[PDB]
Amino acid sequence: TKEHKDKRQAEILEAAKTVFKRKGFELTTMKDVVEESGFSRGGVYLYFSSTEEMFRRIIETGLDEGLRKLDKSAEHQSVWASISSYLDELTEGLRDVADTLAPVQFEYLVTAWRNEERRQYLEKRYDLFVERFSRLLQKGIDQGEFQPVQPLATIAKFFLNMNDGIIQNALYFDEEKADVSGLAESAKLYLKTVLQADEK
Amino acid sequence: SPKVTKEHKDKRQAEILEAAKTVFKRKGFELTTMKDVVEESGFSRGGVYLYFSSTEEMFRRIIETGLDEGLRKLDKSAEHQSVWASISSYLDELTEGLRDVADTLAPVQFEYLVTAWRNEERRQYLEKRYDLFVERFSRLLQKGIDQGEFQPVQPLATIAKFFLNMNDGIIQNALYFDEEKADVSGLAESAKLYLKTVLQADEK
Repeated sequence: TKEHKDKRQAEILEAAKTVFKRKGFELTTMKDVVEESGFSRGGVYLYFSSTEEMFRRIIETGLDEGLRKLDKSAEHQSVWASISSYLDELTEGLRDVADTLAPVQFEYLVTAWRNEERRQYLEKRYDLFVERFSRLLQKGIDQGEFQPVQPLATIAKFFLNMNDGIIQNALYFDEEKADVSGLAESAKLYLKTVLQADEK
Repeated sequence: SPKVTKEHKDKRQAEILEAAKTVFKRKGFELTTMKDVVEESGFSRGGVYLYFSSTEEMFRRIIETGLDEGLRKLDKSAEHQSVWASISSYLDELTEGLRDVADTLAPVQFEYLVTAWRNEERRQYLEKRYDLFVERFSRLLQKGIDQGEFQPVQPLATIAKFFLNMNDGIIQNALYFDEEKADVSGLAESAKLYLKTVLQADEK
């Protein structure tokens, strides 16, 4: 029964998130999560067979929710306004990134260069982002907002790189040095230029 | 010019780091030992310990020489063409140079840098190098302003940091994905677009 299932899964994954943050990805076990969740062992192993399945689930849900937020916002304002609002939100949303799973996730992704199955998983998620973000940009073209001077897939990939760089800056440096606000303004300038967006 | 023993020391240090690189590519950072590097260098143990007390110090030295050499190339290029042409040429070299990046130390180095978020001394080390890069690249951009090439609409430091991020992202793309998917060429063209716009560069 989907909504019942979705809530139990969300609960198990919140417990897992808590353990992953505290212990890291590698040292976290099924028992740790089962204890932290307050559910029975069979209630957890119903929906998940391993911590790695859980870890990937959390990554996917975060990517999906971010794209959901962009898509929905673009049902209620311009595509350009939805993308700009995402970038403006970054200074405020990244204040306590070090206490989220972001760093544990970046460490997990970095070792994919020497683990082919993991690399292929990453690439699939990469591909999905490029496709979804390209589709958002195309909506903007269809609504007459944009006349891009580069391919949509290139713009999407560049966007992912600037976005990931901004998150990384907030993680590694104090606020003034990270300059999230200035990097987001630079990203906006790039997007406005490459998309020929004329909304202001 | 101190009876030239700075040159002799630089050359010996360079040789040891070449030996180290060879070992690091094979074994990774954590599994490489001093003995490994001593053997590979063809020098004596005392001849290596003269200059380095650990593999970590060597691994850092190799990251730094790479950054110093990237900056030197940019600065020297800008002595013989416009600052804009030098930055634009760098982004072209980068595209051509990333073919066999998986066979370099880059992925090992990226891994080492990532764990700085949970190792304060390593994070401080990273921050010192970040600051040096921002300062140097800002200086290059200022030369461009001096020569009437640019009128920037954002602070030089912000432009520098954005540049570093797009640069590292291009390298990462080449490391993690096949050639067509990585799209280094398109990303470099995007970087160029951004730089031209933010610098108000009017050269082609």
